[PDB]
Amino acid sequence: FQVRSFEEIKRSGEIRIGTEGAFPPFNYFDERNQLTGFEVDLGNAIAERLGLKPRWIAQSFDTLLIQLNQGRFDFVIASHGITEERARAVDFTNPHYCTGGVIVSRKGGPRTAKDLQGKVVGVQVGTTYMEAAQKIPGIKEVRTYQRDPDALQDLLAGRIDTWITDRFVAKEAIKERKLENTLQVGELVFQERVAMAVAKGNKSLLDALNRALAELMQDGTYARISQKWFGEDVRCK
Ligand SMILES: NCCSC[C@H](N)C(=O)O
Repeated sequence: FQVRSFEEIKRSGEIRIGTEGAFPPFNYFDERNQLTGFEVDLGNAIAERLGLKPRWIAQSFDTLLIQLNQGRFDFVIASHGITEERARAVDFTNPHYCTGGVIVSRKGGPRTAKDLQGKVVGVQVGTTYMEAAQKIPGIKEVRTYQRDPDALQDLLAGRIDTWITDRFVAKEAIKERKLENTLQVGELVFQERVAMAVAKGNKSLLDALNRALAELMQDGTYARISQKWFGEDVRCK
């Protein structure tokens, strides 16, 4: 536990990276129990460009920014949307992708924010999806989940009417589980820029991560990794 500058991380030869591991296809443990996903490939490429061995630490999502500030990891890459409140708490890099939150229901279920009046909505705790659900008037209940996939299970089970989540995670879950005929993606409720985070005031590491990200976007690495995971370039445009 310590906030380490880039020079300090450099000499140790290793960088500790905090992530969640329950958010496919961004960061998740695969079927042979190895951490992977778009963010893991990116985090690895960044570490490699900076000459560092990555050490990944997977923790509950809602704990990540707090533990980062306590120095448990040097940076976090775990699909954090930039918000006013979070940007005070931690220092965000330039965004490593752009996305938005979407309504997903069973077929015939709610499609828009207006449709959610009198409805039960499922969201992951500590997320921008939760924050957004709290601002939509007339929702009967906002059920909170430790892990986003547990909200999807409850939607499939009929225990919630609607799951609010990331558009790429919704799209992939439907493909993966062959749910094209059971779920429908509704309105895009908000857009967000998603970024890596450093402990507040760690401007040394912040500069290094920004530099490596910009270098990956220029040299083709970012494109290759985005194409691998999404078949398209998901950078902020
Ligand atoms: N690894 C799980 C992260 S889900 C993050 C969501 N976009 C948010 O910004 O709250």
